[PDB]
Formats: sequence, C-alpha cells, structure tokens
Amino acid sequence: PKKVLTGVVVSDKMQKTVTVLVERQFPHPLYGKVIKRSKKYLAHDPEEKYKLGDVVEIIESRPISKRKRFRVLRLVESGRMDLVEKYLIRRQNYQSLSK
Amino acid sequence: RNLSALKRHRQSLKRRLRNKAKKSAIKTLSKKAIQLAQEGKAEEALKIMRKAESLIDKAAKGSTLHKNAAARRKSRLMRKVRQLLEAAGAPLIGGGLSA
Amino acid sequence: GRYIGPVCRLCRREGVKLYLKGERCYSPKCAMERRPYPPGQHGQKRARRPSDYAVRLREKQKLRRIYGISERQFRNLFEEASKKKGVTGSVFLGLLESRLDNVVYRLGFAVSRRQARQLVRHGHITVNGRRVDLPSYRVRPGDEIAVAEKSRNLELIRQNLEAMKGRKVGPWLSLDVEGMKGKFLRLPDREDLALPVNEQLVIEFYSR
Amino acid sequence: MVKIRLARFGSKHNPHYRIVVTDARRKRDGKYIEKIGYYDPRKTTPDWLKVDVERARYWLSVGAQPTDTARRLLRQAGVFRQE
RNA sequence: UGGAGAGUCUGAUCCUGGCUCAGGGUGAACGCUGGCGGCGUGCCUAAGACAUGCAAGUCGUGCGGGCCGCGGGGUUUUACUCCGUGGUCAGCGGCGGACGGGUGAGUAACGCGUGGGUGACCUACCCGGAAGAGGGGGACAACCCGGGGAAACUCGGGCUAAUCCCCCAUGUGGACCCGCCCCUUGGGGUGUGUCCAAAGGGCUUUGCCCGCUUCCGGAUGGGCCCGCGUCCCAUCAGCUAGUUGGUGGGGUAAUGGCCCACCAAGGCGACGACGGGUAGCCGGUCUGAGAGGAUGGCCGGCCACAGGGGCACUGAGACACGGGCCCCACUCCUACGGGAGGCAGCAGUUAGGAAUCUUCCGCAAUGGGCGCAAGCCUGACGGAGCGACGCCGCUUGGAGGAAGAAGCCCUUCGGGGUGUAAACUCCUGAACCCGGGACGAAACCCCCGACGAGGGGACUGACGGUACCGGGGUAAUAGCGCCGGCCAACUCCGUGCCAGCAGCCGCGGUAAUACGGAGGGCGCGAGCGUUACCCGGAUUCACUGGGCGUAAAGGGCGUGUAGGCGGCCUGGGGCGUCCCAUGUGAAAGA
Ligand SMILES: [Mg+2]
Ligand SMILES: [Mg+2]
Ligand SMILES: [Mg+2]
Ligand SMILES: [Mg+2]
Ligand SMILES: [Mg+2]
Ligand SMILES: [Mg+2]
Ligand SMILES: [Mg+2]
Ligand SMILES: [Mg+2]
Ligand SMILES: [Mg+2]
Ligand SMILES: [Mg+2]
Ligand SMILES: [Mg+2]
Ligand SMILES: [Mg+2]
Ligand SMILES: [Mg+2]
Ligand SMILES: [Mg+2]
Ligand SMILES: [Mg+2]
Ligand SMILES: [Mg+2]
Ligand SMILES: [Mg+2]
Ligand SMILES: [Mg+2]
Ligand SMILES: [Mg+2]
Ligand SMILES: [Mg+2]
Ligand SMILES: [Mg+2]
Ligand SMILES: [Mg+2]
Ligand SMILES: [Mg+2]
Ligand SMILES: [Mg+2]
Ligand SMILES: [Mg+2]
Ligand SMILES: [Mg+2]
Ligand SMILES: [Mg+2]
Ligand SMILES: [Mg+2]
Ligand SMILES: [Mg+2]
Ligand SMILES: [Mg+2]
Ligand SMILES: [Mg+2]
Ligand SMILES: [Mg+2]
Ligand SMILES: [Mg+2]
Ligand SMILES: [Mg+2]
Ligand SMILES: [Mg+2]
Ligand SMILES: [Mg+2]
Ligand SMILES: [Mg+2]
Ligand SMILES: [Mg+2]
Ligand SMILES: [Mg+2]
Ligand SMILES: [Mg+2]
Ligand SMILES: [Mg+2]
Ligand SMILES: [Mg+2]
Ligand SMILES: [Mg+2]
Ligand SMILES: [Mg+2]
Ligand SMILES: [Mg+2]
Ligand SMILES: [Mg+2]
Ligand SMILES: [Mg+2]
Ligand SMILES: [Mg+2]
Ligand SMILES: [Mg+2]
Ligand SMILES: [Mg+2]
Ligand SMILES: [Mg+2]
Ligand SMILES: [Mg+2]
Ligand SMILES: [Mg+2]
Ligand SMILES: [Mg+2]
Ligand SMILES: [Mg+2]
Ligand SMILES: [Mg+2]
Ligand SMILES: [Mg+2]
Ligand SMILES: [Mg+2]
Ligand SMILES: [Mg+2]
Ligand SMILES: [Mg+2]
Ligand SMILES: [Mg+2]
Ligand SMILES: [Mg+2]
Ligand SMILES: [Mg+2]
Ligand SMILES: [Mg+2]
Ligand SMILES: [Mg+2]
Ligand SMILES: [Mg+2]
Ligand SMILES: [Mg+2]
Ligand SMILES: [Mg+2]
Ligand SMILES: [Mg+2]
Ligand SMILES: [Mg+2]
Ligand SMILES: [Mg+2]
Ligand SMILES: [Mg+2]
Ligand SMILES: [Mg+2]
Ligand SMILES: [Mg+2]
Ligand SMILES: [Mg+2]
Ligand SMILES: [Mg+2]
Ligand SMILES: [Mg+2]
Ligand SMILES: [Mg+2]
Ligand SMILES: [Mg+2]
Ligand SMILES: [Mg+2]
Ligand SMILES: [Mg+2]
Ligand SMILES: [Mg+2]
Ligand SMILES: [Mg+2]
Ligand SMILES: [Mg+2]
Ligand SMILES: [Mg+2]
Ligand SMILES: [Mg+2]
Ligand SMILES: [Mg+2]
Ligand SMILES: [Mg+2]
Ligand SMILES: [Mg+2]
Ligand SMILES: [Mg+2]
Ligand SMILES: [Mg+2]
Ligand SMILES: [Mg+2]
Ligand SMILES: [Mg+2]
Ligand SMILES: [Mg+2]
Ligand SMILES: [Mg+2]
Ligand SMILES: [Mg+2]
Ligand SMILES: [Mg+2]
Ligand SMILES: [Mg+2]
Ligand SMILES: [Mg+2]
Ligand SMILES: [Mg+2]
Ligand SMILES: [Mg+2]
Ligand SMILES: [Mg+2]
Ligand SMILES: [Mg+2]
Ligand SMILES: [Mg+2]
Ligand SMILES: [Mg+2]
Ligand SMILES: [Mg+2]
Ligand SMILES: [Mg+2]
Ligand SMILES: [Mg+2]
Ligand SMILES: [Mg+2]
Ligand SMILES: [Mg+2]
Ligand SMILES: [Zn+2]
Repeated sequence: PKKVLTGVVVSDKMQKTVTVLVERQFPHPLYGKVIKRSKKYLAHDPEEKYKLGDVVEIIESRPISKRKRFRVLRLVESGRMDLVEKYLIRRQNYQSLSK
Repeated sequence: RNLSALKRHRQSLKRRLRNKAKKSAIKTLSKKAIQLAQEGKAEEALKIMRKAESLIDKAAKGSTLHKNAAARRKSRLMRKVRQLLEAAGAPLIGGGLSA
Repeated sequence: GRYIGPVCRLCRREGVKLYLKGERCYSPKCAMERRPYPPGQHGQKRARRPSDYAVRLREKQKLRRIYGISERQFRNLFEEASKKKGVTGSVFLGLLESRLDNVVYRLGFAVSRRQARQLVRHGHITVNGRRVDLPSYRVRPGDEIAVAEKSRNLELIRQNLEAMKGRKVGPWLSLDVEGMKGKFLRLPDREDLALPVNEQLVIEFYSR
Repeated sequence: MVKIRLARFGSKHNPHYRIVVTDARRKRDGKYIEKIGYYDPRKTTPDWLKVDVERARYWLSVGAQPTDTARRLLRQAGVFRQE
C-alpha cells in the first residue's frame, strides 16, 4: 500500500505545492498516556486547486522534488481555519523565548 | 609484484577510446541535425537524423550505451527535430519520423 | 577431582552418620560412635545458636558430602531441577539418585559411594551392554546396569555380591545376583529416600 | 547464479550440512534462500539424509545449479528419477 | 515456575538518607598455584609503522607467434623450403579480479530496524519459450627494425590472426517520434515511418557438444522512494542561498535542486530546528520477579572504510583493499633528471599497552573463480600449534585399619586435638608399553544405456597411526582464599597508637578470636583470590514503583499564551480502543 495521510493545508505560498499538517495519536511507550504528535508534508498540487485550511488526503507518490514525495489525493473537509490558527499561533510564540 | 591483471588496465584504455569515439560522433551528428531543424532545412535535417539514430543503436549494440540510454537520446532527438521543424513545418523527407 | 581425604570427620561435622565410609560406618568404629561432636580443637566446646544462613549451609553440605560431588556439578544439577517441570525439591533428589556411581552403590555393587566411583571410573560397569566409565552418567529408567564379565571373576565383586544374597533392594531398583545384572526401574520418590536431609532448606540456600 | 549446495552446521570433527538454495556469491555458512535438506556424512543416525524432492524439483525448474555433491545427494534421494 | 536482605548517624528510639556488602556476568588482566582431554576462544590500546613468504586467477576446444628440441617430406648433393610433434614464454582475446577475507575510522544518517512503494528502475552467469547467424572490409599487440633513460619504463617505423573492430544485408522481434484503443504517474496493445542483429570452435566431421544474435518470461542479486523507531547537552534558540518551490534542460538503468539556466520567496524550529559531544545498527548477549538497565566481541544480516583527500575509466556490476590518475605525509631506490610502495588479507615484526597466538599442515572434505573435460588457483576453508581465557568431562586411589603411634598444637596437667588421617593389610590400575586401527569419501571421471532416467564399475586424505578397540600395567600433582559483625570457621604465642589490617562499620597505646606466625577450622578445588567494568540488591529517577508543613523539595504574587485535562442526554462516524482472519516476524540463539 502507498501510505495515505489526512491533514490540514497550512501553507499556500508555494507554486504547485501545499504544506499539509498531519496529526498522529499514539500511547507513550513507557508512560502510556495518548500523546499527539504532528508532521508537515510538502504535497504536490498540480492544478493549484487546494487552498488554505482545507483538510485533504495525501498519498505516497513518486518523488516530485527534494522534500516532496506525496500528492494531494482529494478534499475531505473544506476550509476550517481554526486548525491553521492553532498552527500559526504556535509558530508565533517562538518570537518570544530567545533573548 | 607484477600481477598480470594489469592486462585489464591495458584493455580499459582500449575500450575507453572506442566508447569515447562513438559518443563524440553521436553528439556531433545530433547537434548537426538539430541545427538544420532550427534552420528550417527539412530534408537535410531528416537525412542526418537517420544517421544519428543508426549510430545510436549501433552504440547500444556494444558496451557503450547498452541500456535504454540509446532510447533516451533517440527520444529527445526526435522530439527536438520535430518541434524545431514546426517552424514552417514542411516535413520533406519524412523518413525518420512517423506521419 | 572430588574430595579425597578423611571422611568420617565429616560424619562428625554434619552431626549425622555419613555412610560414605561404607562399612565401619556400621561397626562401632565410625567415630560417630563415642565421638558425635565435630572435629577440631573447639569440637567439644558448646556451639553457638547457628544463624539462619548457617542452617541452610550445613543442610546443603550435609547433602553434597553425602553424594560425594563437587559444588560445580551439584549446583548445575540443582539449576537443572529448577528449570524442569515438577517439584524442584524431589526432582533434584531424583537427579542425584540417577548418577551412575550412586546407582552402582545403590545396587550393592560397591560398599560405598567412593568405591562405586572407582568401579565406574575403571570401566567395570556395563550399561545396556556397553562399558561406561563416567560416574556422572545419567541412568534412565529401563537401563540395565551390569558388571563387565571381564571383572565378574574379580574377588571384590564376588565379595560384595556374596553379602548381597537375600539383601533387599530399593523399590525403584532390582538386581539379579548371579549374573551380576541390575536395572533402574523408575525414579525414586521422596518417600523412596531415607536421606536425613531437608530439601526445602537447600532450595532456600539457593534463593540468596 | 542461484545454486544448490551444502552449508556446514556441525562442530569441529562433527560436520552436519544443510542442503540449501543460495546465491553462489554468498558465504557458504551465510544467508540462504531456502533449506531443502540436511546431510550427515558420518551417518550417525538412521536418517542422515532428507530432501523434500518436490521442492528441489521446483528450484531446478528455475535453474538453480547443484554442486557435484549436492547433485549426488539429490539423485540419491530420487530427485531425477523419472519413471 | 515468579520477588530474602544486612552493616553503618543516637546514651537509647523511630523516620529520612547516602555509602558499603552478600548474587550474577567478562574478548579480560594481575598474584599464588597448576595433572589430562574435548568443544569454544584469543590486539578491547596506535584505523600507529611494517622485513619476509603466501593471500586470484584461468581457458591451447577463440587467435598468431618467439625461444629450445625431435621426426617425416620436395632435391643426386647443397641452399632454400613444406608438414607433424614436445617443452617453455608472454602477447591478442573471453570469463573471473565488485565474490569471498579484514577492520569499526567516519557516520545521529532512510545509516540501521521494521512495514511498504517502484506507473521511476537495472540484474553477467542460470532456467523456460520464439526466431536467426548471409556477404564484405579493417586495425593493434606478439614479431621485426630504430632512438631515448641509471632505472621505472618509454617513443617511432613495418608485418599479421582471431570468438578483436567495422560496413552491407536479412526484421521472429525490439527501440524512437506521432496517432488511436484499453489502462491509469513512464503499465499493455496497435498503425505508418525511421533505426538495430550475430562468431566461431570441437570432435566419435552428415550429426552432435561448447559457444554466438534479437526478443519475452522466470529465478536471483540490487538501486531509488516513503511511514514509524533509533544516545547526551537548551550553560546550543533560532537555522537556511541550491535555500524552499516552479518552468525548461542536462545526467542516470531510473525519480529527484542531483546538477544548470530563468522565475517565485520561500523551507525548518520548543513535537528541540541549528550547534556541540558521543557512536557503526541490528538478530542478539548479560542482568533483572518483571517492567527495566547495560551491551553489540565471537557467529548471522545490513552499512562504512582500505595511509589522508579528490577523481574518473573499464564494465551487467566499482568510483574499485591486493586496478588507474592527481594532491598531501611517510619509507625505499636515485646517475639529482626522476622512480617505486600502501598486511584494517594469513602468519610474522615493531611500537604502545595491564593484555591478546603459529613467519604451522593440507586441496582429503565444503564452498568459490576459470575450464567440454582432464585440471589449475583459493592464508575462503578444513585441521593442527600455543594460552587454565571460557565451558564441560576426568585423575591425584578404594576397602580394612587403634577407645586411638611419632611430630606439631592446646591444657584445669587428669587430658584434649590433628584423626581412620599416616603407618600397615588386601583390591583396582591414571600414566606408560605392545598390536590392530578408522568414520568423515562419494561424486567429478570411465563403461552399459542416447553424454538423460536408471544400472554398473574405478581413483580420491590434511587431521593421522590421531580417535577407538584389544593386551600388559605402576598408588600415582594440591592448591588458594578465609576464620570481629554483615559471613561458614578459634585458640596459643609474638608485637604494644609500633610493625601493620581494612569492602563498610572499625582493629592495635600490654590478656588483641581483626596486626604477624603457628595449631586448628570454614569455603572452593585445577584452580583460588584480586583489580577494572556491567546489571542486581536500589521501590536510591519510583511506567510497574517515591516524594515536597518541620527530613532534600510549593515558583514571592497574579494574569494569561501554547499544551494537558473535560458535566448530563441523543444520533452519525469508527481516529484511539477491543476482536477474528491473514501476510511478516531469515538462519542461529532462547
Ligand atoms: Mg499555491
Ligand atoms: Mg520538480
Ligand atoms: Mg523567527
Ligand atoms: Mg587475462
Ligand atoms: Mg566536434
Ligand atoms: Mg558504463
Ligand atoms: Mg522446578
Ligand atoms: Mg519407582
Ligand atoms: Mg533469586
Ligand atoms: Mg551478495
Ligand atoms: Mg523415490
Ligand atoms: Mg502464575
Ligand atoms: Mg542501629
Ligand atoms: Mg543526628
Ligand atoms: Mg555510636
Ligand atoms: Mg540504610
Ligand atoms: Mg538477587
Ligand atoms: Mg562480583
Ligand atoms: Mg607459571
Ligand atoms: Mg583448543
Ligand atoms: Mg583495533
Ligand atoms: Mg567490548
Ligand atoms: Mg610452504
Ligand atoms: Mg632435410
Ligand atoms: Mg599425422
Ligand atoms: Mg607447444
Ligand atoms: Mg609454442
Ligand atoms: Mg598465454
Ligand atoms: Mg583488486
Ligand atoms: Mg566483502
Ligand atoms: Mg562488526
Ligand atoms: Mg553532530
Ligand atoms: Mg530516519
Ligand atoms: Mg526504512
Ligand atoms: Mg525495507
Ligand atoms: Mg580479414
Ligand atoms: Mg590488412
Ligand atoms: Mg605489452
Ligand atoms: Mg604501427
Ligand atoms: Mg609499433
Ligand atoms: Mg563482436
Ligand atoms: Mg514486426
Ligand atoms: Mg513499424
Ligand atoms: Mg541493418
Ligand atoms: Mg564477419
Ligand atoms: Mg526484487
Ligand atoms: Mg526536472
Ligand atoms: Mg553506470
Ligand atoms: Mg541556479
Ligand atoms: Mg514534529
Ligand atoms: Mg567512532
Ligand atoms: Mg534470564
Ligand atoms: Mg528490581
Ligand atoms: Mg549501543
Ligand atoms: Mg543501542
Ligand atoms: Mg575483533
Ligand atoms: Mg576515506
Ligand atoms: Mg583513501
Ligand atoms: Mg563483467
Ligand atoms: Mg581506488
Ligand atoms: Mg568504495
Ligand atoms: Mg594489501
Ligand atoms: Mg638526496
Ligand atoms: Mg611495550
Ligand atoms: Mg588461533
Ligand atoms: Mg608432519
Ligand atoms: Mg577445496
Ligand atoms: Mg572444490
Ligand atoms: Mg563450466
Ligand atoms: Mg598462486
Ligand atoms: Mg580455520
Ligand atoms: Mg597465569
Ligand atoms: Mg584410606
Ligand atoms: Mg596388585
Ligand atoms: Mg573416507
Ligand atoms: Mg565410504
Ligand atoms: Mg556409448
Ligand atoms: Mg549413476
Ligand atoms: Mg578430486
Ligand atoms: Mg595414515
Ligand atoms: Mg586399557
Ligand atoms: Mg595387577
Ligand atoms: Mg599412598
Ligand atoms: Mg558468603
Ligand atoms: Mg560467625
Ligand atoms: Mg588479612
Ligand atoms: Mg606480651
Ligand atoms: Mg599477648
Ligand atoms: Mg586492651
Ligand atoms: Mg587470630
Ligand atoms: Mg579480619
Ligand atoms: Mg592473625
Ligand atoms: Mg592453617
Ligand atoms: Mg573442572
Ligand atoms: Mg577468576
Ligand atoms: Mg552498583
Ligand atoms: Mg530500579
Ligand atoms: Mg538518589
Ligand atoms: Mg543513587
Ligand atoms: Mg524517597
Ligand atoms: Mg533546619
Ligand atoms: Mg525543608
Ligand atoms: Mg506560597
Ligand atoms: Mg521557597
Ligand atoms: Mg465526556
Ligand atoms: Mg478536547
Ligand atoms: Mg455513539
Ligand atoms: Mg477502527
Ligand atoms: Mg500476527
Ligand atoms: Mg528463530
Ligand atoms: Zn562414618
């Protein structure tokens, strides 16, 4: 099987490419509570179809570039920007905690 | 000292000159063909193209290009001479290409 | 090389008669007769209340010395019993009882354990027709332990079997006295052994 | 080229072989494709040779090449008998 | 089927708390001691340097020769010359030098593990199937001639063969452009057009064996991609310029910023980016009641490297340990111009180090390369040698023998101990002697049969005359630690805060069960102790399985970001969760 993930597009700013954020739930191997990790994939969008906030399936695919091995399967849920807002805020906290 | 596996090296430099020669013809013919496709000579360009192709497959016969590498160069060459022939097309000889 | 030296001194140090001397552990010379106290200068002194460790130590020694074995084979046999299915306590005893030297002694071929060991070592023992010179050879049930016909005419074998006439044998053993045969019928049970030894104490000596 | 040969699994002075399908280029005691038999040359047990003929015949339909000795032991177990 | 605790803070107590010990392990080393055998194992440090010898070749059934020799021819004789044959040497050519052997340096990484993708691919030799091999042409070695150099070697001229090279043809078929069909990433079919095949050799020479060409499939090995997992430092917090993406192009077997041009301004980070330290990873191994910790030697799988750094060539395959070029450092030769090297292959040397082996035998076995085969090579391998380094088996006697010798030790001077221990009696018979004496070995090959099935037959040893068997046969190494508590074993004398013991608590300043010796005893025994290191005890980093009023520990307080967590009813979904089937989980180990 080609691996297929479902996530939320958090980046529009490339050409023919969208960044998809994919959560993941698993029990901690020692302490056992369910922890939530998440990874960003650069997915190929040949038609510039999918926009920000879309919830899209992403399929293991023949390599397009460095850092691009997935293509956008289809659209699951259109435009829920609350997810994007959580990601943006979290990005934004990093401006503090330096100096 | 003095392994006669050295014989191998002596043959290496033989084949190096064989391979190196045929490739140099390929390139020098390929360019030639394209030069006439860009310059709108159709009959001459196709005449030369057939010789290029023949030289390619003949180099595939041996250990120079043995794989689909020869097919690569053919593909790219036929594409380039057809498209360059698209400027005031008139495919006179029509030998190398298909209708 | 097993323990070689004065033995009827360990008779004393354990506090129980150890028949490793064979005969004369029966005639009133065993030194367990009119000398039941342990050896040494302080033997006749009042002994102190032993530590809990001391008890399991003297019980393990009391068994080990009885079978005449190095600590090495002793512990390897024990751990073998700890792994095998069944009661570690009685499995160990069945395993010690299965030593070819011990069987030889037990079949009345030899006066003592040590004598049985030498008799095995010198190949005087048959097992299912084959010579076996290892005192450690594990006897299985159904094995015929005989005497090599080469040695059947030897006067020590005829000497011992002469006193074995009409003597009764362990319920897991049987022997033919004329043809100098013998057979290991089955493993002995706890009740099949009169060993003045508490197995639980030994098991409890190896938990540490 | 894939080959059918022996792999020594006994100990010193006690060889036991595993008739084995492996790439000719791997070690003799290295990773093989399939164990298709054993060989005891000192013949210590009643059964000192087992083959599973119909699997060997597979590996021969696809061109595994047996050793002279592998072929000796295979023939002995009747891999080639066609009557 | 599995879980033990103890000593030490106080005058005494309870608690907290660290330290220490008993257990197990080791690629070990050190001290004393040391009899035999089997199976394992043996540079952990300088990936420091290496003398010497061996470690990859093979094919005369692809081809033409040089040297040395013999025989037979054409001739009346000579000269010259033709054919056959033997030994040897390389050369041209083919297959193998990418396997196998070594190391652990680099690497924190798709490197490894694990599960997948390849519509993005390659695979010599091997297997199955389809089809074909017609004609012509050429060159470079060897050889011969000449020049340069001390050498390594090198330059020029001429002849020549081939399974070397090339042109034409033949088009089963394959490749490329374009179109159409079906599929759906570059998968399959089809049409026109263009392009592409080849080699001979051997005999039992009319037929067959070894080869050759194109294509499809198989099998095997491999490339590339992805999900997940993979040590420490946050006293490393910001990183990034091919950097992130795009269009086109180059390259490759093949995707891909892999590279290039141009365009956009992106990408990564507190879920730890970036930097630093450390390090091959795994199957496993050790420990532990387990959860866990520790580790990755030997063996198996993957990777990386071959004095350091870069690079390509040949090739199915390498960017190549025993191939090539270049830079650097080092050793050697040097006619000072210039050359040759590369044990982390097997042994061996030196250095360092607490420490790690034989410059051994063998092609008999298994395995690998070349070969129709005969056969050749194989420090892979099979064996031997050394080392108690580990494990295991085994010996230094067995039975009788005094209410109990001598010597030694203690004593209430009666005696007690060493102790059935010795002597001594009888029995057996490790060593050693003699003779016999292996399995591992049956194929390749030959013959019958068709070079098949099948039948038959013949040669084939390192270990080794070793194992083993049979006969004969001698009483024939014991050591080391410990004896204050934990901890099993006690007295005498010597010594007097001395000499010294000591894991911890502590012993010794005149009666020391602690020092030193002796007698005696305990514990193990061809070993026994010691040091180092790992786990355990340690619930002492507490998931299992701890805590914070006074013992170490509540942030000086708030507000609030991220994150964590979420009252009652119903319905959809089925992500976590639970069940079934199935593939996987290599071999070894357990
Ligand atoms: Mg966009
Ligand atoms: Mg791209
Ligand atoms: Mg920032
Ligand atoms: Mg050659
Ligand atoms: Mg040119
Ligand atoms: Mg190439
Ligand atoms: Mg048990
Ligand atoms: Mg019974
Ligand atoms: Mg325990
Ligand atoms: Mg391989
Ligand atoms: Mg049959
Ligand atoms: Mg239970
Ligand atoms: Mg106390
Ligand atoms: Mg206090
Ligand atoms: Mg005190
Ligand atoms: Mg305590
Ligand atoms: Mg324990
Ligand atoms: Mg220890
Ligand atoms: Mg010595
Ligand atoms: Mg050995
Ligand atoms: Mg090293
Ligand atoms: Mg180590
Ligand atoms: Mg030699
Ligand atoms: Mg003549
Ligand atoms: Mg003739
Ligand atoms: Mg000749
Ligand atoms: Mg010749
Ligand atoms: Mg030659
Ligand atoms: Mg090489
Ligand atoms: Mg290798
Ligand atoms: Mg390794
Ligand atoms: Mg780093
Ligand atoms: Mg990774
Ligand atoms: Mg992976
Ligand atoms: Mg994988
Ligand atoms: Mg010619
Ligand atoms: Mg010519
Ligand atoms: Mg030459
Ligand atoms: Mg010339
Ligand atoms: Mg020349
Ligand atoms: Mg050719
Ligand atoms: Mg056709
Ligand atoms: Mg066509
Ligand atoms: Mg043609
Ligand atoms: Mg020709
Ligand atoms: Mg594959
Ligand atoms: Mg591109
Ligand atoms: Mg290549
Ligand atoms: Mg650029
Ligand atoms: Mg993350
Ligand atoms: Mg390292
Ligand atoms: Mg365990
Ligand atoms: Mg525990
Ligand atoms: Mg590790
Ligand atoms: Mg690890
Ligand atoms: Mg090593
Ligand atoms: Mg390097
Ligand atoms: Mg290098
Ligand atoms: Mg090749
Ligand atoms: Mg190289
Ligand atoms: Mg390399
Ligand atoms: Mg070398
Ligand atoms: Mg000089
Ligand atoms: Mg030194
Ligand atoms: Mg060795
Ligand atoms: Mg010799
Ligand atoms: Mg061999
Ligand atoms: Mg061979
Ligand atoms: Mg062959
Ligand atoms: Mg050689
Ligand atoms: Mg070897
Ligand atoms: Mg020593
Ligand atoms: Mg005696
Ligand atoms: Mg006698
Ligand atoms: Mg044999
Ligand atoms: Mg035989
Ligand atoms: Mg015939
Ligand atoms: Mg036959
Ligand atoms: Mg042979
Ligand atoms: Mg011999
Ligand atoms: Mg004998
Ligand atoms: Mg005698
Ligand atoms: Mg004696
Ligand atoms: Mg103890
Ligand atoms: Mg005590
Ligand atoms: Mg001391
Ligand atoms: Mg005094
Ligand atoms: Mg005194
Ligand atoms: Mg005092
Ligand atoms: Mg004392
Ligand atoms: Mg002491
Ligand atoms: Mg003392
Ligand atoms: Mg003493
Ligand atoms: Mg031993
Ligand atoms: Mg030791
Ligand atoms: Mg510890
Ligand atoms: Mg713990
Ligand atoms: Mg602590
Ligand atoms: Mg601690
Ligand atoms: Mg606590
Ligand atoms: Mg206080
Ligand atoms: Mg406090
Ligand atoms: Mg407060
Ligand atoms: Mg405070
Ligand atoms: Mg709720
Ligand atoms: Mg929630
Ligand atoms: Mg519901
Ligand atoms: Mg579900
Ligand atoms: Mg399963
Ligand atoms: Mg397994
Ligand atoms: Zn007694």
